[PDB]
This record gives sequence, C-alpha cells and structure tokens, in this order.
Amino acid sequence: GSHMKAVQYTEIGSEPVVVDIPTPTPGPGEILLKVTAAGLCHSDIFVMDMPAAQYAYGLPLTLGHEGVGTVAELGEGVTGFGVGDAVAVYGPWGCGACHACARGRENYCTRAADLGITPPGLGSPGSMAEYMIVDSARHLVPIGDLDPVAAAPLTDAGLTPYHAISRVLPLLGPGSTAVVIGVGGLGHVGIQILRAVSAARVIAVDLDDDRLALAREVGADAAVKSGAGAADAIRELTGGQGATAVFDFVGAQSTIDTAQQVVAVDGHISVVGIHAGAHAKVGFFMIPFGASVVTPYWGTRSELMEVVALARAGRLDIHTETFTLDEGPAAYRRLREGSIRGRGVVVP
Amino acid sequence: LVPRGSHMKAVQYTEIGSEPVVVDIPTPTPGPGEILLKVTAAGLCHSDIFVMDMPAAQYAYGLPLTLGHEGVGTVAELGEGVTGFGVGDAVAVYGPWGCGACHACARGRENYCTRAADLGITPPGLGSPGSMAEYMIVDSARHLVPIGDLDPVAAAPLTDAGLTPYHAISRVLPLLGPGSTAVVIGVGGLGHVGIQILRAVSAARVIAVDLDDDRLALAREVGADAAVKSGAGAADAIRELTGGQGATAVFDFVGAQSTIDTAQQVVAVDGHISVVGIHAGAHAKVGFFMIPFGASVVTPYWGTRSELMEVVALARAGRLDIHTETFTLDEGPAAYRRLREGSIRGRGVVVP
Amino acid sequence: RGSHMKAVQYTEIGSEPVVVDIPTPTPGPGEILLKVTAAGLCHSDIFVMDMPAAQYAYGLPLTLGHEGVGTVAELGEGVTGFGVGDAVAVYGPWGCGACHACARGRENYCTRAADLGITPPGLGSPGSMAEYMIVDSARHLVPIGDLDPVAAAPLTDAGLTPYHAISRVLPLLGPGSTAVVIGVGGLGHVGIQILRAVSAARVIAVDLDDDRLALAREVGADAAVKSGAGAADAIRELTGGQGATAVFDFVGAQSTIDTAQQVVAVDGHISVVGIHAGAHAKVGFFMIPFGASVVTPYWGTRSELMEVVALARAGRLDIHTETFTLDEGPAAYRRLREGSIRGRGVVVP
Amino acid sequence: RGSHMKAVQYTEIGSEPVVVDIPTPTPGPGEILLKVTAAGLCHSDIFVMDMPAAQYAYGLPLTLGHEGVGTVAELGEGVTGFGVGDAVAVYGPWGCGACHACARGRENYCTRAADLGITPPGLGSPGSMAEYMIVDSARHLVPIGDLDPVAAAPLTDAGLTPYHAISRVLPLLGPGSTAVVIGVGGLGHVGIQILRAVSAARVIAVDLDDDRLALAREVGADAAVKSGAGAADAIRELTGGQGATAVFDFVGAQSTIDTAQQVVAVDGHISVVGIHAGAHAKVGFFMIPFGASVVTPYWGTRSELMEVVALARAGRLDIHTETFTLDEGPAAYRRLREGSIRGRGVVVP
Ligand SMILES: CC(C)(C)[Si](C)(C)OCCC[n+]1cccc(C(N)=O)c1
Ligand SMILES: CC(C)(C)[Si](C)(C)OCCC[n+]1cccc(C(N)=O)c1
Ligand SMILES: CC(C)(C)[Si](C)(C)OCCC[n+]1cccc(C(N)=O)c1
Ligand code: NA
Ligand code: NA
Ligand SMILES: [Zn+2]
Ligand SMILES: [Zn+2]
Ligand SMILES: [Zn+2]
Ligand SMILES: [Zn+2]
Ligand SMILES: [Zn+2]
Ligand SMILES: [Zn+2]
Ligand SMILES: [Zn+2]
Ligand SMILES: [Zn+2]
Repeated sequence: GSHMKAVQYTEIGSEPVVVDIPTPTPGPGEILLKVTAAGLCHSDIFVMDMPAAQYAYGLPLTLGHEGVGTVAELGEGVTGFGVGDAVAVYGPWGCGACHACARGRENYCTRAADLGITPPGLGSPGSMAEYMIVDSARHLVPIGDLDPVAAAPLTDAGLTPYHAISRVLPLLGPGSTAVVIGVGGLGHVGIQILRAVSAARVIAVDLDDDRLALAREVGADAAVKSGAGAADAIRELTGGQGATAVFDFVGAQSTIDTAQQVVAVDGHISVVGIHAGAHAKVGFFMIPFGASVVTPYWGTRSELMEVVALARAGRLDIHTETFTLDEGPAAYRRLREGSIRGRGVVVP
Repeated sequence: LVPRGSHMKAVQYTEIGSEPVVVDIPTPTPGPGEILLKVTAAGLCHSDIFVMDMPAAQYAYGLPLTLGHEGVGTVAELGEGVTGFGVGDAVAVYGPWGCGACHACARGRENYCTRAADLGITPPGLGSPGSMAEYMIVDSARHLVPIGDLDPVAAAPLTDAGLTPYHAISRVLPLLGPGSTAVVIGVGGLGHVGIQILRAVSAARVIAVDLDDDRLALAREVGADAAVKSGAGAADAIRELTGGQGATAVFDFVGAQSTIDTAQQVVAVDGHISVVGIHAGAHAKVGFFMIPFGASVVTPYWGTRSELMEVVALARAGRLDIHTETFTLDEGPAAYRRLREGSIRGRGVVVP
Repeated sequence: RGSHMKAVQYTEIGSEPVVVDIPTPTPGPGEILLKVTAAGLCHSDIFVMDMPAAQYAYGLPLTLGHEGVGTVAELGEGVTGFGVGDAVAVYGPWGCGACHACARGRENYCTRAADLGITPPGLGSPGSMAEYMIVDSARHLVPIGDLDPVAAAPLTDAGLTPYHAISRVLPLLGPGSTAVVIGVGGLGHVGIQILRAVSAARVIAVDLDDDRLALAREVGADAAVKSGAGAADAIRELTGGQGATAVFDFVGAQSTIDTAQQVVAVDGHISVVGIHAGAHAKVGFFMIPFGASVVTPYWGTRSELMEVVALARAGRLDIHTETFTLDEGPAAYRRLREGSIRGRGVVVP
Repeated sequence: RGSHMKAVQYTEIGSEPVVVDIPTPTPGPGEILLKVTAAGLCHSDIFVMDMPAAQYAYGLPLTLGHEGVGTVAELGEGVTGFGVGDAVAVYGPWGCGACHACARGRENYCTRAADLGITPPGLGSPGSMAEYMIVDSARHLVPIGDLDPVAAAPLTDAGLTPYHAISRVLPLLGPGSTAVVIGVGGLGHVGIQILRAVSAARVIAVDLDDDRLALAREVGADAAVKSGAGAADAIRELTGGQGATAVFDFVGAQSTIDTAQQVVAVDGHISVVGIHAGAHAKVGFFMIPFGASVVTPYWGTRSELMEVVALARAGRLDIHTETFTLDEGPAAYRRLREGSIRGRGVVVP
C-alpha cells in the first residue's frame, strides 16, 4: 500500500482525526513495522491539551507511544530481526552514545533533547497507524507469541511503574510496605509488579470503590479511599511506622501531600502521575529524614525486557478494551471521560 | 400527501430576509409546449441559502418564489402539441434553461446560453417556480430527461448534486488518465457525488479534503483513495501523498478563499482548478508566479443536457450512491434550517 | 574553428551585459554544436537581469539568448538525424524528456525540469548570443530549411508563445467566434497573423496608440479600439453586447486583465501571456462569467514550433526585425530596456 | 558479463526458433544495455514466423521478443536519466523522434521510421528474448518501479495495444455507451479491464469459447455473446435497437468484422486490432452506419505505455502468465502455437 491510515494530531485544540498519509519506507538502520496494537494513555490527552506556546512536537503528529507490531521490512544493514518477528517498541529513544545510554538508561539520555531525538507519538511518528518506523534495532524488544493487545500496554503502562519500583526495589523486602495511590491504568500494573518482584505489603489508595475492588484482586493486601482520611487510615494499617515507599500514579498535590504524610523515615516517594504544578516539598521537618523523592521517566530497555518476561510468565494481567483504527479518535473521547476499563488499545 | 384538487402546497421565499413558508397556491396548468409534472422528489441546495441571504438590492428572482431547482417527477398533464412523453413517465428536470437557439444551446450547452439573461429565461426555483411543491411546470420537453424506475429520492440530487460535479469533471476529463491525481475539496452534497463520478469515468487517484472525521470517512466510503484534513496543513498533506508532484486537477466544492488557496498550492503544472463552491468574494489569483504554468482555472456552472443524461445512466448502472435525508413538504422550512447549520448528512430531499 | 569565441554575458547582478571572449565549446556525446546565425532579443531578458541579488537563480556568468538559430557545426558522439550545415532552430523550454508531460509532447510543461535543474538556453544554460552554442539533445533542434535565420529567430519565442496560447483553445475559435488581442507589439502582432491563418475567428485588437491600432488593422484585425477604462464597452459595442470567445492579453497588466474579464464571453477563455509582476486574473463567482477559463501559458511545445516554422515557410508569418552585431549586443539591450526597438531585435554573429 | 549470450532466434524461413549463442552486445553512444528480466511472447511472433519465404528480403537472423522488460546494466556514452539497476519496460514501436508525429508523442505513427529502417525490437531489431538487449535511446525505456517484471512484459503489447485502440475514441465511451469486445482471450481480456478502469461504458464480450466468456464476465464484462452468425442479433437484443458505440475487434477475421459493422451505432467506431490477412471492413454508404469511423490502430504511444504501467501498479490490470526459462523459449513458442497457453507466456532469462 502506497498510503496508510493514521490517527494524527493536526492542529492545536482539535481532536485527532483518521487521515491518509504515505506509507513510510525504512532507511538504512531503520525497521518498518506492521502495527498490531497501539495503546492510548492519558499522556496523549495531556500533550493534546497543551496550548500553542508549550507544544513542541510538530504538526501533524501521528499519535501512539505504546506500540507493538511485526517486522515488515528491514532497512539497509539491519540484522537482528527477521520479517514477521513480533516486537514491542521501546519508547524513550536516546542518542545511544552518552554515559547514560551506555549504561542502558536511554530514558535518561543527556543528549536526546539537544539532538531532537523524540519518542514515537511524542515528536516522532507514533504507532497508531497501519505501519510505523523504528529508528534503530536496539529500540525493538521481542515478545514471542505474546498477544499484541496485551503487549502494547506493557511498553508504558507496564514499563513506567516497573521503572519507578525498580529505582528502590532493594528497600521493598519482607516487612516493608508499599503504598500505591491511583490503582487505575498504571497503578493496577504497579500492584501486580510489586507482588511479583517483591514481598512487600501493598496498600491500595483510590477515590473509587470500583477501582479499589480490582486492586484487591491483583494482590493489594488493603484498600483505602483517597482523601483527607487516607493518611490516618494508612498509618493505622501500619501502626505508626509509615510506608517504606509511596508510588503516586495520580500526581495531584493532594496525593503527594498524602504520600509525604505516610512515607517512612529513609523511605521513598515516586511521583509518577503528572498534574501540572503539583510538587513534593522536600525540606527539613516537611518530610521524614532520608525519604527521597523523584519524578521518574518511563523506563530502561532492560526493564522493558523484564516487563515482557513477567507478562509471558503470567504475572501481569492488563485489562484492555480493543478499538479499530477508525475508532481511534472515538477511543480518545472515551479516555477523556474516564470511561475506559483499564487500557485502550487500537488494533489496525 | 394525497393529491386533493386545484391548489397545491409549495415552499416559497416570500419576503426578503425571512424564512420560506409553506403555502397553498393554485395548481398551474401547462400551456402549449409545456409539461405539468407531479413532483416526486425535490432536493435542497446550499445555493438556496445563498439566494435567500441576498439583500433586497441584489436579489433579482422575484417574490414569491417557489424554491427548488433539484426536481424529479412524473408527467401529469401534457401541454398542447407535446409528444415524446406520456402521462406517468418518470423524468428529471434539466435546470439551467436556455433559449435553445444560440450557438451554445445548439451544442446542448444550454447552461452557457448567451441569450437567457437578455430574454429573462431563468431556472425553476431560481427565478421560475421550482420543484418544492406537489406540481411544477416545465417550459419545454427538451428540459425533461427520463429516469425510468429510479427511486425519486435518490434521483432528485442527480439534477444538480450530480450534474454540477459531473460537468466540472467533464471539462478536463482527458487530463484524468491513469497516473493522474484529482483532489476533491469538500465531501458535502456535491463533493461526495463528485468522488464517485471520478471513480466511474476516470482512473485518476482521488484525494478528498474536509474537516470532520465523519466527512473524511464518508469520502473513503464513497471511493476516495485517500482523505486528509482541510486547513493550513492540507496542501502539505496532499503533496505528501503525491510525492510532491502536485495534483492534476483540484475540484473545490467549498469555494472559500482558504480552499482556493490550497488548490493553487497543490495544482500541477498544466493542471486545472475548478471553483465550484460559492463564497462571495473568494477568487483564485491567476498570474505569473502565483499559479503554476498552464494550470487553468474556471468557475463552472451546472451542466449540459447530455451530461445530465450521462449522470442518470451512471445512477441506473449502480455507480452512484447518493446519501439523502427525506423531508415532507411541511418540513421544508425546517429542512432549510438543518441545511444552514450543516446537520444534513448528504443531500436533503423533500418528498411531496 | 578558433579555440576562443565571442559572446555576450550577464556577469554580475544589477549590471549590464558585456561582450567577452570565452572558450569555444565542444559537443559531448548526444550534444550538438551550432554556429549561431541569429540570436533574438526579448524583454524577458530584461526581467531576468532585473532580479535582485536574492531572487536571481539562473547562475553567473550567463551567456544570454533563448531565441537561437544556427547551422550544425559539429555532431557529438552518437548524434544522427542532422548533418553538418543543416539550418535548425533551437527549441527553448528544455525538459527531461521522460515524464508524462514530456512523453505527450509538452516539454514546456515538464514536471521534472526544475527538480533536475534543466533550464532553457540563455535562461540558466549557455544561450545563443555567441559565435557558437551547445544544444543538449537533437530533439531540441527543429529544421528551418532555407528560411532566413534573422526571420526564424523570433519564431522560437515571439511566434511559439502566442501560437501555443491560441492553440490551447483553438477548437473554440470557429466561424462566428470573436478573439480579442490586447497589445499589438511583438507577440500580439504575431498572434493576429496566427489567428487569421489557423481560424476564421473575428479578431478585435486593443492597444494604446493610433499607430498600433492602424498596425492591427493592417495585419488582419477586423476592428481595433483603444485600451483603457472604455476598452471593455468599446469591444462589446462592436460585438453587439455578446462578449468575446477568447481574450489573448499580451500586455498582462492588471488593467488589461480587468478589461479581459469584462469582455470575455460565457464559456470563453482568457490567456494571460504578457508578464507584469503582481498582475493576476481574479477567478471567482460574479467576478468572471460562468465557464470562462483563465490560464498563464508558458512558451510552447516542440510540434507547435514545427507548425510555426511551417507557417513562416508558407509566407504567413512576418516579424519586424532589427539586426545587431555581437559587439552591439549590450547596445541592443540598452535599446530594449528603453523600448526603442521596433519589432524584435536579432543579433547576428 | 560474458563475451557471448544465449538468444532465441528465428534463423531460417519456415523453421522453428532456436536457442543460439551470440556475442553479448555493448551499448554505443546514446544506447542502453539491459539485463533482460522478462520477455513476453504472443501470436504476432507466430504471424511473423509464418511469412512465406517468397516474401522474404532481409532480416535474418532475428532475436525474437517485442515485449521486453529488464534492468539497466550499462549506459552508453552520454545517456542520462537512468541509473544501473533501474527496472524499465521497453517501448516497442521505435520511431525517428524528429517528425511531427514523433514530436506529438505518437512514435507508433512515425512517418520516417520505414524510410530510415527503424524497426521494433523483436520485429526487425534485436529483441528481448535473450540474456541482454540493446535499446536505441533512453526515450524507449519506461520505468516500472517495483512492478513484477513478469507482469510488466505482457503490458508492453497486450496492455498497450488495446489501451491505444480504446484511447482513440475514449471520449465516446461515456455513461450510457456500449463497447463490444470480440475476442476476449488475450488483448481483449486486458481491453475489458481497461474499459472498466477508464470509462463507464457497458462492456459486451463476444467469443467462440464459453470458458473465455466466463472469464470475461469475471473481469468486468456485463454480458457475454457466442461468436458466430447469431452474435449480431444477440448483441442488438442486448442493446435494444440502438447498437454499440464502439466495437473493438481483437480477432480481425472477416466474419468478426462483418459482425462489427452490423452492430456498430450511428456515429460509432470500429477498431480492427486483430490481424487476419486480407480481412477488412467495407466502409461505404449503406454498408456501414453513418458517421461510424473504422481504423486499424498500431500498438500505442509512449505516454499510453506509462498509463498502462500506472494501471498495472494500481492493481487494475491483471493477465495470467506462465513463465519459461530462456533455454525453454522454443518450448514456450511450441505451447503458444498449439494454443495451450492461458493468458501470456513470459520468458525469464
Ligand atoms: C514524560 C512526559 C512529561 C513527556 Si508524559 C507524563 C506527558 O508521558 C510520556 C511517557 C508516558 N508516561 C505516562 C505516565 C507516566 C510517565 C512517567 N512518570 O514518566 C510517563
Ligand atoms: C520573463 C518570464 C519570467 C515571465 Si518567462 C521565464 C515565462 O519568459 C521566458 C519564456 C519566453 N516567454 C516570453 C514571454 C512570455 C512567455 C509566456 N507567457 O509563455 C514566454
Ligand atoms: C507484425 C504484425 C503484423 C503481426 Si502486428 C503490427 C499486428 O504486431 C505488432 C506487435 C504488437 N501488436 C500485436 C497485436 C496487434 C497489434 C496492432 N493492432 O497494432 C500490435
Ligand atoms: Na483546505
Ligand atoms: Na462474431
Ligand atoms: Zn502511555
Ligand atoms: Zn544518550
Ligand atoms: Zn444548486
Ligand atoms: Zn441559448
Ligand atoms: Zn524571448
Ligand atoms: Zn519532463
Ligand atoms: Zn506481443
Ligand atoms: Zn518520427
């Protein structure tokens, strides 16, 4: 096919539309994938709600940074995969040559911004299209016979909480407690990860009893309703010792405040969710001694392989709702109104 | 609506600036050479809105005016001397009446009659009584085209929604061979038919341009090879699909200055731009280094009689799928309100 | 044949052309070397040399002359179809020869020439204003037989360009049709001759001078009226109010384009042939009659140039010429700028 | 490359084609050497090889193959426009390139080719049924991109020839028109697909074989009629009493031409594309409807070949092919002679 359907963000303030664009051809070192599943996440809405001044990803933009597909054509000199191999796309592309990239932590590449290296669906053409280009073979991770619909969320919904947990995993030994705030998209996977790679007790925190009920099924040992009573409730569940780690996937100021009120001495707060302006206040007597705080970014490539390994072993169960490519824009309206059970996935 | 006597219901423009109204007016009787039709379907056109929005100083079609220049019906009464049609024959109304005697008319191109203006010959619904009524007069048998057993609702838009794009395409059809690209701007009442015509009478690649995801999907449904969003990025998106070579012909059914601007930015050397949609003041700028060499531009008008016959032949062969919404005569004014807000999917059609 | 040759070149922006001594070119494979017998002057050369430093994109130094006629001097490797001594005219608007437009015989509308940097002689490539010139391919040579080269040089542009413009709508110009010619200078004077030879259309001329109107009548215009605000009414006066089938605007000013839009007939045509930067037709509803198409044509096709040469060889095309030597080249361009050349200037090396 | 190559040649009148070794050609200036990727064969080759020895004057030996496709292997001196590796189809009816017909983009109707001895490859010049082939000029190569060469080879004749015949009267084939196709095995099979792609004409297929008529319906024929004395009555029955706008007779027998004259419409057209020696239409008053033109078209133009390639690459043209190796060339011609090839045989060296 000389052209292909793609869900694109074409102008500021408008809804994404299904438009026809040229089918890309892989240059030297590139790989062309036939997309088999493309995930939607709230970060797409956040990007699409940016005003004209702040948005810096160029228009038009093919959406979709949660991509999985099969190798369709290999660019010149690309060995490592064969036509038909099922692969997941590593999102946070880096330069590959800086100290951070050499350590595997391409998500923390120190030259990507200066060089204009952007992830697919966030500056580079995304996965919500019949075909997509991947810049390099090192940004492809094999998935074997993993169902592509289940695999697509793993590239962000799985990778991002996995990285946040991995940053302080040595603290989550037996006897530790991990608090998960927001047990929807990412927190649901975070709970499953915590139970798989650690023996820590998991406390779920969310506004909706519906979300709390599911959190208990996937391993959460206790559930608390979000609000002004959450802090007291969490400490009541842990005596007065606090939570070794708090993974806030909401990112609102109120949830960060709850995290700072319950984190243990020498603990950790991970601000994963994004609410513009929300921030933790790290100062003496405003947070326990030794309790570190960070805003993590996506994850490393080796962590993506580990997330795939968890899924192939039956340890990650991602709730998905499938959509057609033509249903792409409709799916984003569904995501906007919070009417999607778990994760939305477009199957071209 | 069961026929009931010497008066008929009609949708009329009666005073400047007001909405049209349904009225019970006398049923006309055909004079010698004329034909009385029982109307079976009357289509709504955006040009009706343009006419009804003209100020008193500009409007020159007389009041009251029975609206509707998109008419099909059945022969009800033959005027004196009229042979060639029998009572009951299903016919489509050729709209752009001409004098029939000038050089243009002698070639069938009555839409370009050079004497109609001087003689006061005006089309039904645009100066003469239109088809949005139970009955209508047609001036001459040569302005009737048989439609056979075609469904009236689907046949009525053929007289303008089909005929007008068909004529614009026909003007440069020899340019639209295999390997050519035809750009269609607008997938409304006319554009969604133009796409189908291009697929049926040419091997050109068809790229549609519109705003709504619904319109772009409609374009693909009716046969467009590709569809892109209108606006500032439309020109680049088209040239991406053409490999930067430019479009052989651009058919602009919107006619806004921005869409004409896009047409000039994508038209190929020696190509064509057809400005079909009407926006007052909007115009192409045909000058050196403002448009590619040899790229011609025209504002076409309706179509020829032989073209209308060819449009009916396309419909009877199953090559035209006209999207319609049906209204009653009493709903006529409400239908025009729907047309104003652009909530009519395809073409609105009144069925007496 | 000497190793050096005389030529006239545009050498630096904003300055006048100068006479120079440059190496005589040698034809590579596929090319043909001509001994120039006449090189025509054209106002388009002034337009090119008036481009500011930034806007000019035709390269320096540039041997001028895009109206070239000569005799075959040396055949490049593999070139047949012409023999040494054959008198040929140089087809100007070189194309790639391989795109759909080129394959249809419309090289002037080649869709690849710009991308490939293919430019006409004298407008990017070495022109004809020199003792010798290189032609890239044999398909850009047209035989002229024993036709006087001074007469043939203007045919390559002054004849080909109006001929193409008329040819685009010739089927409209049957008996009873009317063709309006605005401007009876170089191209319009030839345009009238063409219209009389290939059609039975009534020709009405429009110009600004009593002398120009009288010239128009002499070359076959049935009527002539003065240009200006009253021009449109004056034409409609002669046509009985019917409007003109086609309008060929060889001036191209905004005022003449405006006139053309006021006189063109329903389902007619307007050809904007003259070049005035910024002037353009306004093609929209209520600003132009229904069905009246408008185009800016470009030069002409190769088969059209053959037909122009056939008209001239049959005694149906005459173009007033003034002759200059190569040394008088820059002088002739001074004359061209100040509009003091009657007809077309031709340089004879 | 090796100093010699295999070629399927017609070396003696009345003989069968044989695989012989001949020197590998080298491209002179302006020429292109192709490595052949596909060489189609058709009944025109059998007709040529059936010419009696009494009519033979010159031409032997002849490398067969006028339906050639290949990749550029070596560029002659001065040739630009293609690079080594480019996939190209060979335009068959070579012309002089300088006459009016050639300049108009109708080299198939070149008026100088016969006098100059310019013959098509495989029909007077070395054909494509060999490891390598010479093309005289770059303008006789048409790029095909990534189109399968085996699918491209038949289109150089089985596609181009019906496309040209239809194109000659395409403006007549509007909605409401009827096109009759006599002989739907090869050229007519592609002609049916062309008619459905470039027009809205109703297509009536006429043939002797019931299986070929079923295939005709599958590729766009609206009706099927048994060829014979009753075909004219059956065709009229299908069109009322109106007749067919155009009749494309790919058989060319006297009986089929007679049927064409009995069904063509007033002001219609009859295209005699197939060849049967001595068969002809009788164009005279009351022997054919008024205004119905008759012609024997020849092959097609280069721009038409580009359009045929465009149709094929868009998935709108399909002909069944059976591939043979170059060593099997004679076997392919044996199969063709006994009429057991479905679609088109293609030789792949
Ligand atoms: C990092 C950006 C500011 C560009 Si965001 C939040 C609009 O999404 C891109 C990566 C997707 N994702 C989603 C949720 C959380 C995170 C995270 N904590 O890294 C990342
Ligand atoms: C000087 C220009 C920039 C306008 Si130009 C590159 C189009 O002139 C040289 C091409 C010859 N010629 C001269 C006058 C008019 C025309 C025409 N109307 O075709 C063609
Ligand atoms: C040498 C032959 C006398 C057999 Si002849 C010119 C029919 O074949 C040429 C080869 C192409 N082709 C095939 C069939 C018909 C036509 C045509 N109608 O031109 C052309
Ligand atoms: Na637009
Ligand atoms: Na027969
Ligand atoms: Zn995401
Ligand atoms: Zn890096
Ligand atoms: Zn209308
Ligand atoms: Zn008239
Ligand atoms: Zn000139
Ligand atoms: Zn070209
Ligand atoms: Zn053949
Ligand atoms: Zn020739």
